[PDB]
Amino acid sequence: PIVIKFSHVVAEHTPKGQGALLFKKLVEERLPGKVKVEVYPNSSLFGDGKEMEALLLGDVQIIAPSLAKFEQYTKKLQIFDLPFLFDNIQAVDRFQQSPQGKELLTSMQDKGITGLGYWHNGMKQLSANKPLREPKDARGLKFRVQASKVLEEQFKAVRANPRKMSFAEVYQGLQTGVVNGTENPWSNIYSQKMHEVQKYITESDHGVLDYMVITNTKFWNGLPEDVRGVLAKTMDEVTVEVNKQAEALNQGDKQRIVEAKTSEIIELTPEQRAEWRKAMQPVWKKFEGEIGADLIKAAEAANQ
Ligand SMILES: [Zn+2]
Ligand SMILES: [Zn+2]
Ligand SMILES: [Zn+2]
Ligand SMILES: [Zn+2]
Repeated sequence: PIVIKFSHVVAEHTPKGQGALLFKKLVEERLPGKVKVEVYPNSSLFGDGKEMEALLLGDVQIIAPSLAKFEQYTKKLQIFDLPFLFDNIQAVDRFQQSPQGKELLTSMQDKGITGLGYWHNGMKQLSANKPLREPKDARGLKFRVQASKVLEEQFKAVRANPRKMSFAEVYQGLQTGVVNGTENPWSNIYSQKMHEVQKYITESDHGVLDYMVITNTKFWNGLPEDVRGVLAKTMDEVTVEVNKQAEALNQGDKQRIVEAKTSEIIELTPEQRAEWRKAMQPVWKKFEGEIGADLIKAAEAANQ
């Protein structure tokens, strides 16, 4: 049978972990003995920085990186890293589903990459070992970020020192003080045990953590036409399921963090969140040229 390896960096009980397993389940039911899907979670096959290489060499067939990890391949997806760009999940989704959003699935056509869909995880929450209530609280702290120039600028704006690190390394980075804070949707905090090394988590909802499911074009377009049709439809069905349950999964993990009795969750007043927005939101200007001013204008159109 055709072997499709699906490699990723997250735990199994997460939006993407559940999505990859559902794709396996449905594909193997629908194309019995014709296609096998092998899922490799937790960087067990390929980790951050090295999965793109694997995809293009043909060592893996599907990956689903954070939208924040494509700056070396396209400058357009950086739009999803802009702090406080999207007001809510619906806006992010409306942008992703718009004609412009869909065209971004082909933004790496020249690198032999096909975009299969957007998978929603959730908005990011700040964490540290000190209460982060207002921007000045972040001053002098070292924050782990995904490998994104936008996210680096986000923290530089609040006089913090960002450090790019691969996802598998964050827990150890926090425990050893290499970094003392970070940002993550709830499910990535709980599943990587980061609450055990982060005393305070602020419900800031200050940016998006979503994925683009991608494949190798040469591989995908080389599949039998009948097989690809079923795979594409199945992936679309998985995308719907992932997206409908991501918020609920993250809420479950928020509650699991509360029940773990390791951390305190800080809620922000509208005014407090407004302070963070004023401090960080201006970073957009530094990337307008690369992203496209009109693209950013379309993103704002999604907020309504
Ligand atoms: Zn807004
Ligand atoms: Zn999202
Ligand atoms: Zn969500
Ligand atoms: Zn063919």
